[PDB]
Amino acid sequence: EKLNHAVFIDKSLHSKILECKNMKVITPSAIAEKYKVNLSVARAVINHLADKKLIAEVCVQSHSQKLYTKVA
Amino acid sequence: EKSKLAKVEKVLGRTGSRGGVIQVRAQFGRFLIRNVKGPVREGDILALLETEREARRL
Amino acid sequence: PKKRRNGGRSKHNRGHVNPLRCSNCGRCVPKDKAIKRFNIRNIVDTSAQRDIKEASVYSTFQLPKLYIKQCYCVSCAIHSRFVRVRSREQRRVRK
Amino acid sequence: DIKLFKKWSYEEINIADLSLVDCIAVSQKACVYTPHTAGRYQKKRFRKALCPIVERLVNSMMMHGRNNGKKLKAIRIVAYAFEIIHLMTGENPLQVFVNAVQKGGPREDSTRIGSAGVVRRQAVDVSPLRRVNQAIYLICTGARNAAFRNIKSISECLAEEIINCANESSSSYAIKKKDEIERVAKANR
RNA sequence: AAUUAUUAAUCUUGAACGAGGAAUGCCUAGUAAGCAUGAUUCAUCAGAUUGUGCUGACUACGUCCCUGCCCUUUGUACACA
Ligand SMILES: [Mg+2]
Ligand SMILES: [Mg+2]
Repeated sequence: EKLNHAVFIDKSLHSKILECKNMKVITPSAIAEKYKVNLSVARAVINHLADKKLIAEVCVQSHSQKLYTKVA
Repeated sequence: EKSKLAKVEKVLGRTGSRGGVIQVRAQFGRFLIRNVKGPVREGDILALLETEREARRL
Repeated sequence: PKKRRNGGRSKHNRGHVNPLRCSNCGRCVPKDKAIKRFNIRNIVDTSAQRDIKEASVYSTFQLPKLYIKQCYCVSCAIHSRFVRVRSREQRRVRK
Repeated sequence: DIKLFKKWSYEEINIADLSLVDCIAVSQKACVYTPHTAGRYQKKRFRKALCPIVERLVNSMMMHGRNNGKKLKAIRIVAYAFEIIHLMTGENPLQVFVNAVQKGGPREDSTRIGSAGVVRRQAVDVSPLRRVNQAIYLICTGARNAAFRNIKSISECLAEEIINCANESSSSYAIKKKDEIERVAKANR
């Protein structure tokens, strides 16, 4: 029953991880579950997507919870 | 599976070997005598699932 | 010693009295010493009694009673609390 | 003009049960900005029923020894959980939590009574205050055990537990425990 | 007077232990639990005791079922009971 999360992004996986931007709720646990990636990776993609303003903050973030949502 | 509501009118006493049950009298408008688990007061409301049944006196 | 004037039973002016048998344990006890209880009971309790009324023909029904007339020996009787142990002065209190 | 956490109003929420109305308090003195009041609620028998309903929830997240007394941490966990419940299935987060309380407790149970010397597991009824206590307790333990040794954080598990409980779906710890209690009670009386 | 290494400091090594069977303890409010600290012994050594404060729940508002102690009635061939 071992998880085998990937620890980086492949060329094939590169395009697939970006659709996540179009998600109702956005959190590292949900990103890692849908794409089978690490949690350290899931934080890296959120920081990339947030800086270019493709993802909207739902509320004031904490150091332990980092939920987001789609821009609309 | 469906509930029926009754109004408590007075507590009569406590039953059970360890004293963890409460004896009450309730009205829906017929009167019934029922046996309750948990803290109760006069004016409380109980959701009864079985309608035609009672408890013996104390 | 000699803790009872009548000896635990009511026999006078007689030699022998035939025995009966205990309703609970089958023991033999003379008739003048067993404790007799006559009970008039109901077939069912008051809740199941009114269910029989409204499922009945004749529109006015009286359930019959039962008559038993049980008898017991001393040991099988005071273990079931039909009779208790009393103090010295209260032992003389009849009816 | 008072909101909970400065965001949610509870000025149009109702119980719609008529049995738990007097037992759970969203009203004049229970309207608070934040769930931290240093009240004295365990000095009389029924003063527990005047504590604000959300403060009773935060009082239950500090369990299993390791987290005794950490009240501020529990306030944070619940605050972020109420945000998730709003983001998906967009509604008043407190209204959802009220619905969970009304559906998470058993309506009858069974107890041992030696009425005629013979003891049975004869069934009984549950009082409204007992129902409310059970709902709060069953929801917290379900979230707590779901997050032990898991990727999902404590706040995400709590939000998922509350939504499922109010939806009567048998994927919540509360609903399947409630049905196990009532199944036995039905069998016994 | 430091070997059977008093105590501290630095760099390496990196064992059992994935919440514990039959059983069993202490607790009803600023209490349980968690967190530290003063003092005693003291040339040098607290994983102990005795105090002090900080954060701060759930559950009952009862009962004689289990275990003890007390009261009345009753039986005794026990009185080192
Ligand atoms: Mg003769
Ligand atoms: Mg006793």
